[PDB]
This record gives sequence, C-alpha cells and structure tokens, in this order.
Amino acid sequence: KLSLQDVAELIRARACQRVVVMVGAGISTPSGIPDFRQYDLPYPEAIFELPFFFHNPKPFFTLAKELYPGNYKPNVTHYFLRLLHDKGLLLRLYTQNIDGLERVSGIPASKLVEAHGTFASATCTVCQRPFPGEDIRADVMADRVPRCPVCTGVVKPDIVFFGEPLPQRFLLHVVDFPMADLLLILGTSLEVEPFASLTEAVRSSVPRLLINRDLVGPLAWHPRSRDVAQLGDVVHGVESLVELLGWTEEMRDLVQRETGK
Amino acid sequence: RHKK
Ligand SMILES: Oc1cc(O)cc(/C=C/c2ccc(Br)cc2)c1
Ligand SMILES: [Zn+2]
Repeated sequence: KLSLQDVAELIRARACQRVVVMVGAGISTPSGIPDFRQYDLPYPEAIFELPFFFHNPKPFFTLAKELYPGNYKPNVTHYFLRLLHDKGLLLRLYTQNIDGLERVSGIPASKLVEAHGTFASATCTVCQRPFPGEDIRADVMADRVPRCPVCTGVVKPDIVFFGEPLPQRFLLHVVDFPMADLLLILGTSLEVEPFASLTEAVRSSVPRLLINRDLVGPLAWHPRSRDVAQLGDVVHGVESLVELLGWTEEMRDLVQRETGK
Repeated sequence: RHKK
C-alpha cells in the first residue's frame, strides 16, 4: 500500500508525468470563500436555476459582483497546482469552482476545464450572442442587470446552471482520464455525477491521491490498491506534499512573485 | 448527455 511519500517520489522521478487534477470548494474556503449548505432566494439552488433567474436575476448578479476579480486571491493549494504546471507535470485541471482562482494563479486556460463555467465570458440568454465578461462588469458592478445591445435579452455570465450541458471542454475527459498517470483530487468528495465516476475512469495501475477533510466518495466506496488518502486540513496536506517533493523554496518564490508576500 |  502506497504512502504520500511514495507518490512524492514517483513525481520527483518522472514516473508521474501526466497529472490529472480534480478540485472543488475545499480549495477555495482557504481563500475566504464560504461553502454550500440571505440572498432573497426561495431555496439555495435557485441561484443557479434558469426559471428563477429569468423571474429574478438579482440574487445571481449579487453573487457575481462578490466573485468578480479583486475580492479573493488564490492560496497555497492553487499555487501548488500552478507549480505542477510550471514543472511540466499538469495534463489537466478539472474544477467545479466558479471563483476563477485557478486562472488567477496563472494556470493557462488550455490546462483548465472549468466544468461549472466561468465569469470571464457571458452569453445573451435569448439570441445567444457571446460577450466578454468585462463588457458586463460596469453594469454588474453598478447593480444593473446587463441587457443584450441587440435583442434586449438578459446577458448571463457563462456559469453553468442546473439542467444545462457541461461546457464543451468537458469532453476532454474522454481523452485525459485514460492518458493520466496520476490522479489528484483536492478539496472535494466528487459526490455529484459525472464527477464521481471520472474517478473510476483512470486505469487501475494509476495512483489516486486524495487530499481532503475526510475520506468520502468513490475512493471510500470503490477503493483500489494504489489509492492514498491524506486527510485533514487541505492546506496542511498540500504543504506536506510540497515538502516531500522538495518544492518549498519554489513555492515561496512563486507566492512572493504573484502576490507580493 | 452530461448536465449539471
Ligand atoms: O465549488 C464552488 C466554488 C465556488 O467558488 C463557489 C460555489 C458556489 C457558491 C454559492 C454561493 C451562494 C449560493 Br446561495 C450557492 C452557491 C461552489
Ligand atoms: Zn441578444
């Protein structure tokens, strides 16, 4: 049975070269962003429901205003993932968060699958014209509902709502998961489909390493022999991994350069 | 097929 240090050594030697990462809310609460269960909502999920949104878009736009860039900064978990990218090891980072902190940490978009979408671009709900996110920032930032300069339809940031298809880039899972030589899961259980069974889609020779509050989800339910769990504070687990990798100095370099620490 |  593998330990965290064994995984660290597989990475230090390039036995692991093609890392596939999956993240959720657990990597964003250390940036001061809360998790998920008074916005004037009949119930929580209504903020990402299209009918509710057509009847009252203000609560969603209030969230957007709070999540637009400048309110939160990435933390060590994001910066560790940037380091993976910088060291030629990141095949793909699949994220369920919508805070945009992966991009902010400087992981290129081509390495990211923002599976619940993004505020960086928007779409007319009516005629489907696309618009860059900055185009609606003024309006969101002044609490006005943005409207389509052609058809008047509400222009909605490209956050994925309940009942909508995941973004087209989600199709990369068809090729990334068979290609992965290491799967890293940080700060999420992956209880919701499809994320849960993507944990099953790597080959059984592939270590699956979980850094998370607790052991839950398909790694609990269907353990394989090269699974490793590193339970507890996510930040602490990452920093431990960093330290076994010998990347302490590179981490400090990177955090100082990006955030002025 | 895959929907949130
Ligand atoms: O995995 C993530 C990451 C993230 O950065 C944000 C969210 C969702 C936040 C949210 C806020 C208010 C209500 Br009401 C319902 C949900 C989920
Ligand atoms: Zn329109």
